[PDB]
Amino acid sequence: LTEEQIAEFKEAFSLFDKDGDGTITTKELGTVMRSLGQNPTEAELQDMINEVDADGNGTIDFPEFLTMMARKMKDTDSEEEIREAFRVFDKDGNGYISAAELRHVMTNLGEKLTDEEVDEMIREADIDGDGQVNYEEFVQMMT
Amino acid sequence: KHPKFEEILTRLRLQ
Amino acid sequence: PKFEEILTRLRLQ
Ligand SMILES: [Ca+2]
Ligand SMILES: [Ca+2]
Ligand SMILES: [Ca+2]
Ligand SMILES: [Ca+2]
Repeated sequence: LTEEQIAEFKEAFSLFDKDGDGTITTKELGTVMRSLGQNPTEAELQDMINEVDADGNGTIDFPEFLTMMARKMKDTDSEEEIREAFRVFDKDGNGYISAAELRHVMTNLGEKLTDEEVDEMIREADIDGDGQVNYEEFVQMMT
Repeated sequence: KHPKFEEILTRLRLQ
Repeated sequence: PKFEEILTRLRLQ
């Protein structure tokens, strides 16, 4: 992981680790949530800490925080790959992948498909039954 | 309501 | 053709 990304994830961690001791406590997390309009109980805060606290000592340290942030970054990079794929297929940018668009891009990607093959692919994905693949449908097929 | 850390981080960046 | 290849193909392109 790049040191630029570490410094970035450190700035994020510092929003929770409000005193820079290197740990996020339930008390700190309580202040965070209160600052955003909630008023959590000790139990609720222990639950939230436990989402990230890998060694179960009841606090989150920066290595545990960074493990979580790196997993989320891989999720966001996957999501961005699928979003870019949708833009490439949606040649005219109207939010729908048509059969014509699917066939034309597949040709460019080294896969020559016939009409019936393309139509079967659209039916597999076309949850709402309108004959085209919108972004929501695409995500469902691609995840 | 039962928020995840991701939303929390987003809102913290704002304020 | 599965959609997973189409993602892989796109990545190479
Ligand atoms: Ca602290
Ligand atoms: Ca810990
Ligand atoms: Ca389109
Ligand atoms: Ca549809």
